[PDB]
Amino acid sequence: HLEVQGYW
Amino acid sequence: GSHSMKYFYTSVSRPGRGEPRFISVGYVDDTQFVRFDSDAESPREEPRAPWVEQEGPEYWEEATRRAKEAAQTHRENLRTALRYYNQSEAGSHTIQKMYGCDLGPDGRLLRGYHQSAYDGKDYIALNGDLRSWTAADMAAQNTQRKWEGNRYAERFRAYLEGECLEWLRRYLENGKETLQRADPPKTHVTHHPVSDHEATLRCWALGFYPAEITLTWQRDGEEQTQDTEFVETRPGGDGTFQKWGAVVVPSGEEQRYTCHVQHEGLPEPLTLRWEP
Amino acid sequence: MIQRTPKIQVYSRHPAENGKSNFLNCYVSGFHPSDIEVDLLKNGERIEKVEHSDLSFSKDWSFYLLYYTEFTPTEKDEYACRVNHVTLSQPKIVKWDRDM
Repeated sequence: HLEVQGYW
Repeated sequence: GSHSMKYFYTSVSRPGRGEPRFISVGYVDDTQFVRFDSDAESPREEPRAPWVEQEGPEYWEEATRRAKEAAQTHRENLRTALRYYNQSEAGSHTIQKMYGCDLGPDGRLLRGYHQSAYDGKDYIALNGDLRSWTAADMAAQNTQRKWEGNRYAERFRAYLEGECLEWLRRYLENGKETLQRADPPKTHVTHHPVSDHEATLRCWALGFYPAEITLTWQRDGEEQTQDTEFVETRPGGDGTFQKWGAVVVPSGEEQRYTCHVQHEGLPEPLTLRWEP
Repeated sequence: MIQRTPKIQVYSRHPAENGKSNFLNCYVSGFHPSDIEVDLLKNGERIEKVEHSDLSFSKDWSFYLLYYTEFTPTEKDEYACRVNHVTLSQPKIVKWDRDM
């Protein structure tokens, strides 16, 4: 699971 | 051999029925190994493969926490999307996000994946260079500039070359018998009369892995496109896959057609002919 | 907001043989949105023990799902798959054929 959060 | 690990996120907003439902699924090649449903009596990273079920509480608690963070992020992204496209909070919407990494035969990061669509249509995708982005519309451009300002692509690359790869290798090593063993397809030809002048030759390929396969029909060694039908590769329900391709043939010409099957588990490309 | 009509396949894990235990499968794909309801009927009724895979999608963002249940093919009994989706005016029913 990716830990970095990509916010739109 | 080259392998791959991918995560699929699906967030669906449901105004009036509570928070958006989040569904995450994890795949190694064509084998699912984990699942997370926010509607599950006990929202927690669940294992769908024996070579993962042996992992300690850390894997599941951490995986669950990350999954929840992802869900929340998808909620905020849903709302943000409501702003971008000038949309109501009473309407339902969908966000899909696939992201993974490919392990080359050597051990280096071959390919990388990070793409997302909104309401069924492309939103934004990480290019092959893993350094630039592609936005499908005006709204996605905002996100693009955002991720160009916070160096998101770089961090994601750090993820690919890091945790993603290492865990992929861990999985491949913890379950080599099921993940690294490519099984050949059981193939056979069937004949189904559709008329007193026409018949249907159906080529069957069953119980093979991975899903990568190629079925074709040939008239006298050529290649048939007219009057042919190929169904989307389907799962067998036991970790295997199926696929058949049929052709309509004038009664009495059946022995002039050959089915050709290309699969990883096959030493040489198979060539079958109807043998009643 | 694109809405695609679901593709439906109804088959068996292994080549059907009357009296021999087998696995009935219903693979529904290429549909959107993911809101849908798949059911397995046996002679005009619904199946009790019916499990399905976890929601997932394909390259073109098309959702796919696999419903499945144990069944013993016979010469008399009829098996089918019923699909309710927004892109369908009425529940679509695909009869199982041992030849497909």
